Amino acid sequence: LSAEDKAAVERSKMIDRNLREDGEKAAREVKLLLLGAGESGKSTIVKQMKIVKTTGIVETHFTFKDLHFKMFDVGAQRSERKKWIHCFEGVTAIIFCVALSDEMNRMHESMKLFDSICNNKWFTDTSIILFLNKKDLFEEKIKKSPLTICYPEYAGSNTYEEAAAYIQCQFEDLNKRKDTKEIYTHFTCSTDTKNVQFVFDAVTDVIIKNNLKDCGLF
Amino acid sequence: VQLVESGGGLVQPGGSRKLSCSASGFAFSSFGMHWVRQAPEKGLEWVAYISSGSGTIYYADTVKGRFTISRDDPKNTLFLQMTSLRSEDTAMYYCVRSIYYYGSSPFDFWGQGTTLTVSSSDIVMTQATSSVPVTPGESVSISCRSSKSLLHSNGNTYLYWFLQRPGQSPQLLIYRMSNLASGVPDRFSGSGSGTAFTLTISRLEAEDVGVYYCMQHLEYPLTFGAGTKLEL
Amino acid sequence: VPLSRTVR
Amino acid sequence: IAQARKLVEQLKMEANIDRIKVSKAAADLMAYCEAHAKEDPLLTPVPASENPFR
Amino acid sequence: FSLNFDRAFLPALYSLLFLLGLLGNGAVAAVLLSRRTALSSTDTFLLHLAVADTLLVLTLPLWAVDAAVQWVFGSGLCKVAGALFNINFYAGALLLACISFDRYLNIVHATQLYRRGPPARVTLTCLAVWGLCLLFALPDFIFLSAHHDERLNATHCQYNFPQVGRTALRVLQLVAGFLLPLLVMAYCYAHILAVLLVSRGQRRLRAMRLVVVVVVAFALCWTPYHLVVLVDILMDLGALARNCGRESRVDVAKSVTSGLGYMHCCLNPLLYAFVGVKFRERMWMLLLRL
Amino acid sequence: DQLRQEAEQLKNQIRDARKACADATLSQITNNIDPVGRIQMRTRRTLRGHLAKIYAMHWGTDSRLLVSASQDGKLIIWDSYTTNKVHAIPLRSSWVMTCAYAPSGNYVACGGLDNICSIYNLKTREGNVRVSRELAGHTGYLSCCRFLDDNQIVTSSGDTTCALWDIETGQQTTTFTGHTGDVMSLSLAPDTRLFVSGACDASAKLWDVREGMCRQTFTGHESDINAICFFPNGNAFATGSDDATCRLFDLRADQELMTYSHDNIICGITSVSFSKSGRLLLAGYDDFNCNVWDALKADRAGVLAGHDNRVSCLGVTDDGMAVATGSWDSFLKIWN
Ligand SMILES: CC(C)CCC[C@@H](C)[C@H]1CC[C@H]2[C@@H]3CC=C4C[C@@H](O)CC[C@]4(C)[C@H]3CC[C@]12C
Repeated sequence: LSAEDKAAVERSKMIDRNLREDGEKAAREVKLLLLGAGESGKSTIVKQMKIVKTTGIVETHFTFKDLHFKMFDVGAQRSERKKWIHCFEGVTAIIFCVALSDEMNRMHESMKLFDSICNNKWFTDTSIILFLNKKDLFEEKIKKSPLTICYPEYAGSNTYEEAAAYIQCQFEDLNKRKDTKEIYTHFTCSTDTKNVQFVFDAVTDVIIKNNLKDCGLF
Repeated sequence: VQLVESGGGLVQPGGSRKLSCSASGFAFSSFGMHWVRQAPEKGLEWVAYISSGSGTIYYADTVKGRFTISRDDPKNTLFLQMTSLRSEDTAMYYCVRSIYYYGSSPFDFWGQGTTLTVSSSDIVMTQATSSVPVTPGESVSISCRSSKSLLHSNGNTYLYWFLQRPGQSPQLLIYRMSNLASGVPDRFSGSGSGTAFTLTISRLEAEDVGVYYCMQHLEYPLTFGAGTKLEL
Repeated sequence: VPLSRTVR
Repeated sequence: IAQARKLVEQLKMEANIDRIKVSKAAADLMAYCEAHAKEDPLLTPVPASENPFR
Repeated sequence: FSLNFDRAFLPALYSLLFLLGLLGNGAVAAVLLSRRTALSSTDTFLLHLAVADTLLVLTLPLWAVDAAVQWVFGSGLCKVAGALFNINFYAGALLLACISFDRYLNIVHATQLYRRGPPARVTLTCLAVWGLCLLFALPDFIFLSAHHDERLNATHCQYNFPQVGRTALRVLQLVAGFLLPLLVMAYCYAHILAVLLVSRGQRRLRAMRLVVVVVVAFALCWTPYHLVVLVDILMDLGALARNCGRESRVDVAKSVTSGLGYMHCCLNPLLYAFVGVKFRERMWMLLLRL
Repeated sequence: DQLRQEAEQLKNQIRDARKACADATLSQITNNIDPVGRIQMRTRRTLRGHLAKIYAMHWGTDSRLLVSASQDGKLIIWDSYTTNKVHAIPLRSSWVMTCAYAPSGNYVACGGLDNICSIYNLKTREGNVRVSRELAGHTGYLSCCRFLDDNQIVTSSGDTTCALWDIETGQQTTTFTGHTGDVMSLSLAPDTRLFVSGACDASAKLWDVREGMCRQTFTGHESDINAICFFPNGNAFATGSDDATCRLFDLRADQELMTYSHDNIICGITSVSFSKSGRLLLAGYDDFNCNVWDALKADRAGVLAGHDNRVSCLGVTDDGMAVATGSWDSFLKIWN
């Protein structure tokens, strides 16, 4: 039957147990894919985390309420997006950063990137957390210059609140699959832990929905 | 990589003792560990074996019941506890490592051994010749014979050739009857079939003298058989 | 449960 | 603009290959396929006696 | 009158229950077992429930044939069939309770179970439930045998032990197999409903509808038989004179209510498995292969 | 300007020169040979243990051990005869899309989105696998890496360049440039003298390892090429792309020879491999199954189904005894 092949089988079984333990440990982590247009506020969002050889991908580990979060930054890939996006099919959420104060129609490029990402055939059932950064500069710019320069199709005044709401809805309505996935929108604030709390709330809601889909209901 | 053992000395009959084997320089958790014993002016004799992760434990028939082998992984150490010591347990003990997967070479590294003195087996491997007068300019052939066909159904013949130099610990010369061990000169060669095996030395040097042993690894009793002596 | 008791 | 010169030089070097009639290459491929037909376990399955996989 | 109603009712209804239950709980078992890899806790519990339902409605024909005229199957077959039916019933009840508790854990304590979820609680819970089932069903083995209340034939499968033990066994069956599932399901699903109602979404409405349907269906379907068996077991004691016609009407009611219960058991997998999108997609993937 | 017209004229001359050699066609020559029978392959082994998509695999030279890389940051070495896990290397970066096995079996290589090729040494005195080298210098994701002689390795990346390294020193011995899009695969010649690289610009290039010079360029595809494989004779090769067509080219005639396509296939090809004799052509598609084509008749000889997701990696042993296929459902299957 086996003379010392039994010892090889025992080693294989020990390796199997180690693999199962490693997979179980890695399944208790939240993986968030961080995306943006031209590094618009990505560094500011990254700096809110609490805790050099490779320039292809960036890892960020942190912990909130004992829950472990991992963020991947792929802003320095510079290659075709469709050639490696399918690697991130299983991420819990996509954190999309957009600079409010935005000219070579940078906001239009951001909207195009958002539309491409949201409607991707890989990112169905994947939630998007939108971060509208740099609100104070947007306030100053809209007080100085009207938003009509970027948006001649606007039929509103130049107040900050209604313009911000308009930008929020024109970003949120680009999602064609309104039923399958939801978009959580937030305005970046100078408070230290408010952004992390919002991310935690969105991740908790996404986990609840995933468990609802997996536990037989819905 | 080194194995250092301790715990030897003089013991009264019927007593107890514990030998420790400390490992440094290699991943201890991935290696199965054997305890082997050599009587004064006698051949080697297998004693005990503990797997990796303490899965399976095997003992020799003559020591079953009174010996206990254990391992501690965080401290990288191996214990052999002997109780009710008798008069035939006076010997020198070796701590051997062996890792089993496809293409591995078990019994590669041997410890230094500790001398313990006490005051007051279905497969038998035979080496007919005891001593061979040899000059350091020719080729030698050492023959080993088995009572069972060492060849298995998977095509692997389990015979190991070890060399013990005078005053040192044995080292693995050949594993599975055909494969040369790491760091062994190419002048050594091995061959055989089923029940008759041969080890060939093309040209001896001052380092090729010593006692040669042929161990089996088909059935776990792991008998050794007295070696062949090469000197002069 | 499907015993259909023989009572009386 | 030197990239145009590099491309032109590369094309000029590439335009100096001793080509072979397609029929000859086809015949060579067929000959190689037919010569080693008996040594292909996938093309001609072997008996289970010496098949390593069961 | 009771015997005639039994002979008219039990055979055909039991054969229909036979075919429908085997169809449903074989389809569910085939879908879940083929892709046994990557099974969630609810899926494992559903597979065990399908197995239990299969065994229950497979042993039911053995008494569908009995209820017609007579019994020649022997004392040992009577013991085995009765004890295994009791095991299957208790397994169904306890597995519904376990499904409810697991859904409660997954929905309410989503984060804590995500980051601190035991890796082998499902198998332990299933083994404990099944062992408890054997424990409740052993008295049927050790006490019940074939009886001989033979004024004229009959003598099919009934017990041969005093009435006090019958009342104790009926009380135990009622208490466990109704109160434990009822209380566990009510608490767990009420908390699930509260958590869902606090939250905002789109599939939450489907979740509330499904939870309400499940609770209402189980409670309404298993209320009548347990209620009538409690009524009889408390009523024969000292509640009323126990006149002649009461036995006939209560036996007919017990028969029809047991039929309703078995209908609930065979309706179980349609309500639990076929409503989920994941199970339907898995079934479609398996069907495309064949 | 004054050189673009010259380049266009040179391209026209190339087209005319390669057209004059197309006297006949391989199909019209080989339609007088016996067709191969319906190829039925059975699954002998299923290798389980990966907990994520399997992105690459490679057979050993002894055709018994294979190495597989998964997106869960694991390299696993399987003894295919007994389905035993010989080694389980945990990678530093979980984003890996390639793997290789050294011809002598002493080393393995891995690479991915971190733009670094990690070389791991299997035979160690310490009893464990340790990362021997970490080659860096590519500015894009690694797509394919192939060992050459156990001391030099050829790599391809998404920066539209290929490289030939020196492992002891970790420096690029040679750099191959000339592709326009990202290079998606490469395959060494049987004698390891030349190799072919297919890029996302629907083009293949025949590089010579010495001098870092490009011999010939082959076009004809309509989409990005995802796979490539030399003919066993070494005078031809086959490419699969996203337009659901395989193309067999020959080096000497320096033009296309055959196209393998079907009306019912619209999904792209992820992997291509030949057989020991070169008569069969294995091609994995995105419709969850692989196809065995007659390389000389351009008709489907068989279909290998049994994977629940896109087939990502495919290999054939050196002796041609079995075919190993790996898909995104975290399962490898051996077919015989
Ligand atoms: C009186 C006779 C019938 C004994 C009763 C015991 C039978 C009905 C019970 C006892 C334990 C039960 C098993 C416990 C666990 C499992 C594993 C699951 O994956 C499939 C069902 C299966 C295999 C159950 C089938 C039914 C079972 C075998």
